[PDB]
Amino acid sequence: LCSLDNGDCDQFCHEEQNSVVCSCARGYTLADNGKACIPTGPYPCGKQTLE
Amino acid sequence: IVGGQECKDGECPWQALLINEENEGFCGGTILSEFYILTAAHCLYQAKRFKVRVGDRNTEQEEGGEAVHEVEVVIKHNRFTKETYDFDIAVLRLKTPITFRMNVAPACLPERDWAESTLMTQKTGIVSGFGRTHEKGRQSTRLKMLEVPYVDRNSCKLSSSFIITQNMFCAGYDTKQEDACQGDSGGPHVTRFKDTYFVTGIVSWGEGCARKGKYGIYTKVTAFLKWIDRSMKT
Ligand SMILES: N=C(N)c1cccc(C[C@@H](NC(=O)N[C@]23C[C@H]4C[C@H](C[C@H](C4)C2)C3)C(=O)NCCc2ccccc2)c1
Ligand SMILES: [Ca+2]
Ligand SMILES: [Ca+2]
Repeated sequence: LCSLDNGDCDQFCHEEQNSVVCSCARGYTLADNGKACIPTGPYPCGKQTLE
Repeated sequence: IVGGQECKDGECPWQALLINEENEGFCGGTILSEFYILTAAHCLYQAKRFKVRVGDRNTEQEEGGEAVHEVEVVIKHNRFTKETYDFDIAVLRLKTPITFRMNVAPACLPERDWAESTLMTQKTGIVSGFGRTHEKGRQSTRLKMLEVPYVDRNSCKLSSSFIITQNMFCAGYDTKQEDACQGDSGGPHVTRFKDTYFVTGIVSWGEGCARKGKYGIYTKVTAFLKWIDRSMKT
Protein backbone atom coordinates (compact mmCIF):
# COMPACT_ATOMS: atom_id res chain seq x y z
CA LEU A 1 0.00 0.00 0.00
CA CYS A 2 1.61 3.27 1.14
CA SER A 3 4.69 1.03 1.33
CA LEU A 4 4.37 0.59 -2.43
CA ASP A 5 5.66 3.68 -4.24
CA ASN A 6 3.92 5.85 -1.62
CA GLY A 7 0.57 4.37 -2.62
CA ASP A 8 0.86 6.34 -5.87
CA CYS A 9 0.24 9.50 -3.85
CA ASP A 10 1.79 12.82 -4.75
CA GLN A 11 2.43 13.68 -1.10
CA PHE A 12 1.11 12.32 2.22
CA CYS A 13 -0.16 8.74 2.20
CA HIS A 14 -2.41 7.15 4.83
CA GLU A 15 -4.14 3.79 5.13
CA GLU A 16 -7.72 4.26 6.35
CA GLN A 17 -9.52 0.99 7.00
CA ASN A 18 -6.68 -0.45 4.94
CA SER A 19 -6.35 0.82 1.35
CA VAL A 20 -4.47 3.99 0.37
CA VAL A 21 -5.69 7.48 1.26
CA CYS A 22 -3.73 10.45 -0.08
CA SER A 23 -3.56 13.99 1.26
CA CYS A 24 -1.68 17.21 0.48
CA ALA A 25 0.06 20.01 2.38
CA ARG A 26 -1.62 23.37 2.90
CA GLY A 27 -1.75 25.31 -0.34
CA TYR A 28 -2.63 22.26 -2.45
CA THR A 29 -5.98 20.65 -3.15
CA LEU A 30 -6.35 16.91 -3.77
CA ALA A 31 -7.07 16.15 -7.41
CA ASP A 32 -10.16 14.31 -8.63
CA ASN A 33 -8.17 11.08 -8.90
CA GLY A 34 -7.47 11.56 -5.20
CA LYS A 35 -3.72 11.14 -5.63
CA ALA A 36 -2.31 14.28 -7.21
CA CYS A 37 -1.85 17.51 -5.32
CA ILE A 38 -2.82 20.62 -7.24
CA PRO A 39 -1.19 23.95 -6.29
CA THR A 40 -3.72 26.59 -5.23
CA GLY A 41 -1.59 29.67 -5.77
CA PRO A 42 1.47 31.02 -7.70
CA TYR A 43 3.85 29.92 -4.94
CA PRO A 44 2.88 26.57 -3.41
CA CYS A 45 5.14 25.36 -0.59
CA GLY A 46 8.04 23.13 -1.55
CA LYS A 47 8.27 24.29 -5.17
CA GLN A 48 11.40 26.00 -6.42
CA THR A 49 10.43 29.23 -8.17
CA LEU A 50 10.69 29.69 -11.94
CA GLU A 51 8.63 32.90 -11.98
CA ILE B 1 28.22 25.50 3.52
CA VAL B 2 31.55 23.79 3.00
CA GLY B 3 32.09 22.56 -0.55
CA GLY B 4 28.47 22.70 -1.58
CA GLN B 5 27.03 24.43 -4.61
CA GLU B 6 25.75 27.96 -5.18
CA CYS B 7 21.96 28.23 -5.06
CA LYS B 8 21.04 29.13 -8.61
CA ASP B 9 18.11 31.41 -9.35
CA GLY B 10 14.88 30.20 -7.74
CA GLU B 11 16.47 27.04 -6.29
CA CYS B 12 16.45 27.78 -2.55
CA PRO B 13 13.27 29.94 -2.13
CA TRP B 14 12.59 28.87 1.45
CA GLN B 15 15.89 30.21 2.76
CA ALA B 16 15.72 33.04 5.28
CA LEU B 17 18.61 35.01 6.79
CA LEU B 18 18.61 36.47 10.30
CA ILE B 19 20.56 39.73 10.29
CA ASN B 20 21.86 41.75 13.25
CA GLU B 21 21.77 45.51 13.83
CA GLU B 22 24.74 45.83 11.47
CA ASN B 23 22.74 44.04 8.73
CA GLU B 24 25.12 41.08 8.88
CA GLY B 25 23.75 37.56 8.55
CA PHE B 26 24.50 35.35 11.54
CA CYS B 27 21.98 32.52 11.18
CA GLY B 28 19.54 31.10 8.67
CA GLY B 29 15.90 30.16 8.81
CA THR B 30 13.23 28.39 6.80
CA ILE B 31 10.15 30.17 5.47
CA LEU B 32 7.08 28.20 6.61
CA SER B 33 4.37 30.68 5.58
CA GLU B 34 3.92 34.38 4.87
CA PHE B 35 4.05 35.09 8.65
CA TYR B 36 6.23 32.30 10.10
CA ILE B 37 9.96 31.53 10.07
CA LEU B 38 11.64 28.40 11.48
CA THR B 39 15.10 28.67 13.04
CA ALA B 40 17.41 27.33 15.76
CA ALA B 41 16.76 28.41 19.34
CA HIS B 42 20.48 28.85 19.95
CA CYS B 43 20.59 31.51 17.24
CA LEU B 44 18.54 33.78 19.50
CA TYR B 45 21.63 34.19 21.68
CA GLN B 46 23.78 35.17 18.70
CA ALA B 47 22.23 38.64 18.60
CA LYS B 48 20.11 41.01 20.70
CA ARG B 49 18.06 42.77 18.01
CA PHE B 50 17.72 41.11 14.59
CA LYS B 51 15.54 41.08 11.49
CA VAL B 52 14.77 38.57 8.77
CA ARG B 53 15.77 38.96 5.14
CA VAL B 54 14.21 36.84 2.39
CA GLY B 55 14.89 36.55 -1.34
CA ASP B 56 18.62 37.23 -1.03
CA ARG B 57 21.25 35.11 -2.81
CA ASN B 58 24.19 37.51 -2.77
CA THR B 59 24.71 39.81 0.22
CA GLU B 60 27.38 41.94 -1.49
CA GLN B 61 24.64 44.04 -3.09
CA GLU B 62 20.88 44.53 -3.33
CA GLU B 63 19.46 43.25 -6.60
CA GLY B 64 15.88 44.29 -5.90
CA GLY B 65 14.29 40.99 -4.96
CA GLU B 66 15.26 40.83 -1.29
CA ALA B 67 12.94 42.07 1.47
CA VAL B 68 13.42 42.70 5.18
CA HIS B 69 10.83 41.76 7.81
CA GLU B 70 10.74 42.66 11.48
CA VAL B 71 10.10 40.00 14.09
CA GLU B 72 6.94 40.48 16.10
CA VAL B 73 7.15 37.43 18.35
CA VAL B 74 9.89 34.90 19.05
CA ILE B 75 8.72 31.48 20.19
CA LYS B 76 11.55 29.50 21.74
CA HIS B 77 11.12 25.93 22.92
CA ASN B 78 11.19 26.21 26.71
CA ARG B 79 13.25 23.01 26.90
CA PHE B 80 16.12 24.36 24.81
CA THR B 81 19.35 23.47 26.60
CA LYS B 82 22.37 25.72 26.03
CA GLU B 83 24.43 22.82 27.37
CA THR B 84 23.75 20.15 24.75
CA TYR B 85 21.71 22.13 22.19
CA ASP B 86 18.81 19.70 22.66
CA PHE B 87 15.43 21.07 21.60
CA ASP B 88 17.22 23.53 19.28
CA ILE B 89 14.16 25.06 17.69
CA ALA B 90 12.35 28.38 17.48
CA VAL B 91 9.54 29.84 15.40
CA LEU B 92 9.39 33.49 14.43
CA ARG B 93 6.23 35.48 13.79
CA LEU B 94 6.84 38.46 11.50
CA LYS B 95 5.15 41.87 11.79
CA THR B 96 4.39 42.03 8.06
CA PRO B 97 3.63 39.03 5.79
CA ILE B 98 6.21 37.76 3.30
CA THR B 99 5.44 38.36 -0.36
CA PHE B 100 6.06 35.16 -2.27
CA ARG B 101 7.86 35.62 -5.57
CA MET B 102 11.02 34.55 -7.38
CA ASN B 103 13.42 33.23 -4.74
CA VAL B 104 10.76 33.69 -2.05
CA ALA B 105 8.49 30.77 -1.20
CA PRO B 106 7.85 28.50 1.82
CA ALA B 107 8.95 24.91 2.28
CA CYS B 108 6.22 22.39 3.08
CA LEU B 109 5.62 21.05 6.56
CA PRO B 110 5.11 17.27 6.42
CA GLU B 111 3.03 15.01 8.66
CA ARG B 112 5.03 13.06 11.25
CA ASP B 113 4.56 9.37 10.35
CA TRP B 114 4.82 9.97 6.61
CA ALA B 115 7.93 12.13 6.98
CA GLU B 116 9.66 9.48 9.10
CA SER B 117 8.89 6.56 6.84
CA THR B 118 9.08 8.39 3.49
CA LEU B 119 11.33 11.45 3.96
CA MET B 120 13.91 10.50 6.61
CA THR B 121 14.11 7.17 4.80
CA GLN B 122 15.31 8.95 1.68
CA LYS B 123 18.95 8.69 0.65
CA THR B 124 19.68 12.38 1.03
CA GLY B 125 18.44 15.81 2.03
CA ILE B 126 19.43 19.37 1.12
CA VAL B 127 20.95 21.95 3.48
CA SER B 128 21.64 25.58 2.57
CA GLY B 129 22.97 28.79 4.06
CA PHE B 130 25.25 31.82 3.96
CA GLY B 131 27.59 30.26 6.51
CA ARG B 132 31.33 29.63 6.37
CA THR B 133 32.78 27.95 3.28
CA HIS B 134 35.52 26.55 5.52
CA GLU B 135 35.83 25.96 9.25
CA LYS B 136 38.12 28.95 9.81
CA GLY B 137 37.03 31.16 6.92
CA ARG B 138 34.41 33.91 6.83
CA GLN B 139 30.67 33.70 6.16
CA SER B 140 29.76 33.07 2.52
CA THR B 141 28.56 36.09 0.57
CA ARG B 142 26.61 33.84 -1.79
CA LEU B 143 23.83 31.44 -0.82
CA LYS B 144 24.98 27.83 -1.04
CA MET B 145 23.23 24.45 -0.87
CA LEU B 146 24.58 20.96 -0.23
CA GLU B 147 23.09 17.51 -0.74
CA VAL B 148 23.87 15.60 2.47
CA PRO B 149 23.26 11.86 2.85
CA TYR B 150 21.13 10.72 5.76
CA VAL B 151 23.42 9.10 8.30
CA ASP B 152 22.55 5.83 10.04
CA ARG B 153 21.33 6.75 13.50
CA ASN B 154 23.61 4.40 15.43
CA SER B 155 26.50 4.98 13.06
CA CYS B 156 26.18 8.61 14.17
CA LYS B 157 26.21 8.03 17.92
CA LEU B 158 29.49 6.16 17.48
CA SER B 159 31.18 9.09 15.71
CA SER B 160 29.94 11.74 18.14
CA SER B 161 31.78 12.98 21.22
CA PHE B 162 28.48 14.44 22.38
CA ILE B 163 25.17 12.68 23.03
CA ILE B 164 22.75 12.50 20.09
CA THR B 165 19.23 12.90 21.52
CA GLN B 166 16.08 11.75 19.76
CA ASN B 167 15.44 15.39 18.86
CA MET B 168 18.52 15.21 16.65
CA PHE B 169 19.50 13.44 13.46
CA CYS B 170 22.74 13.38 11.45
CA ALA B 171 23.52 14.08 7.79
CA GLY B 172 26.71 14.53 5.84
CA TYR B 173 29.87 12.61 5.04
CA ASP B 174 32.51 10.75 7.02
CA THR B 175 35.59 12.07 5.23
CA LYS B 176 34.40 13.91 2.11
CA GLN B 177 34.86 17.65 2.68
CA GLU B 178 31.22 18.78 2.50
CA ASP B 179 29.04 19.85 5.42
CA ALA B 180 27.13 22.80 6.84
CA CYS B 181 29.07 25.12 9.13
CA GLN B 182 28.96 28.17 11.43
CA GLY B 183 26.42 30.64 10.08
CA ASP B 184 24.16 28.05 8.45
CA SER B 185 22.73 27.39 11.91
CA GLY B 186 18.94 27.63 12.02
CA GLY B 187 18.89 27.16 8.26
CA PRO B 188 16.85 24.73 6.11
CA HIS B 189 17.37 21.02 5.84
CA VAL B 190 14.78 19.94 3.30
CA THR B 191 14.09 16.56 1.74
CA ARG B 192 12.83 16.32 -1.82
CA PHE B 193 9.95 14.05 -2.78
CA LYS B 194 8.62 14.00 -6.35
CA ASP B 195 9.87 17.55 -6.98
CA THR B 196 8.31 18.88 -3.76
CA TYR B 197 10.51 19.96 -0.83
CA PHE B 198 9.52 19.33 2.79
CA VAL B 199 11.22 20.79 5.88
CA THR B 200 12.97 17.93 7.70
CA GLY B 201 15.69 19.50 9.77
CA ILE B 202 17.22 22.65 11.18
CA VAL B 203 20.99 23.22 10.98
CA SER B 204 21.94 22.80 14.63
CA TRP B 205 25.60 21.99 15.30
CA GLY B 206 28.66 19.85 14.70
CA GLU B 207 32.17 19.27 16.01
CA GLY B 208 33.98 21.69 13.74
CA CYS B 209 33.05 21.52 10.08
CA ALA B 210 33.45 18.85 7.39
CA ARG B 211 35.75 16.99 9.78
CA LYS B 212 36.85 13.43 9.07
CA GLY B 213 34.85 11.01 11.20
CA LYS B 214 32.29 13.73 11.99
CA TYR B 215 28.80 14.53 10.69
CA GLY B 216 26.57 17.60 10.78
CA ILE B 217 23.89 17.51 13.50
CA TYR B 218 20.36 18.70 12.78
CA THR B 219 17.33 19.13 15.03
CA LYS B 220 14.67 16.54 14.03
CA VAL B 221 11.71 18.60 12.78
CA THR B 222 9.40 15.56 12.83
CA ALA B 223 9.71 15.46 16.62
CA PHE B 224 8.32 19.01 16.83
CA LEU B 225 5.53 19.13 14.25
CA LYS B 226 2.76 19.50 16.81
CA TRP B 227 4.87 22.08 18.68
CA ILE B 228 5.34 23.96 15.42
CA ASP B 229 1.60 23.77 14.71
CA ARG B 230 0.67 25.20 18.10
CA SER B 231 3.29 27.93 17.65
CA MET B 232 1.83 28.95 14.29
CA LYS B 233 -1.58 29.33 15.93
CA THR B 234 -0.34 31.73 18.60
N1 LIG C 1 29.68 20.78 11.24
C1 LIG C 1 28.49 21.31 11.19
N2 LIG C 1 27.55 20.79 10.45
C2 LIG C 1 28.22 22.57 12.00
C3 LIG C 1 27.04 23.34 11.82
C4 LIG C 1 26.83 24.52 12.60
C5 LIG C 1 27.80 24.93 13.56
C6 LIG C 1 28.99 24.16 13.76
C7 LIG C 1 30.11 24.52 14.79
C8 LIG C 1 29.65 24.95 16.22
N3 LIG C 1 29.00 23.80 16.92
C9 LIG C 1 28.96 23.73 18.29
O1 LIG C 1 29.39 24.66 18.98
N4 LIG C 1 28.47 22.59 18.86
C10 LIG C 1 28.43 22.40 20.33
C11 LIG C 1 27.77 20.98 20.65
C12 LIG C 1 27.69 20.81 22.23
C13 LIG C 1 26.83 21.99 22.85
C14 LIG C 1 27.49 23.38 22.52
C15 LIG C 1 28.95 23.43 23.12
C16 LIG C 1 29.81 22.26 22.50
C17 LIG C 1 29.15 20.88 22.85
C18 LIG C 1 29.89 22.44 20.93
C19 LIG C 1 27.57 23.57 20.96
C20 LIG C 1 30.91 25.22 17.07
O2 LIG C 1 31.51 24.20 17.42
N5 LIG C 1 31.45 26.39 17.49
C21 LIG C 1 31.05 27.78 17.28
C22 LIG C 1 32.07 28.64 16.48
C23 LIG C 1 32.98 27.83 15.52
C24 LIG C 1 32.68 27.90 14.13
C25 LIG C 1 33.44 27.18 13.17
C26 LIG C 1 34.53 26.36 13.59
C27 LIG C 1 34.84 26.27 14.97
C28 LIG C 1 34.08 27.00 15.93
C29 LIG C 1 29.18 22.99 12.97
CA1 LIG D 1 21.45 40.79 -2.76
CA1 LIG E 1 33.07 14.25 7.85
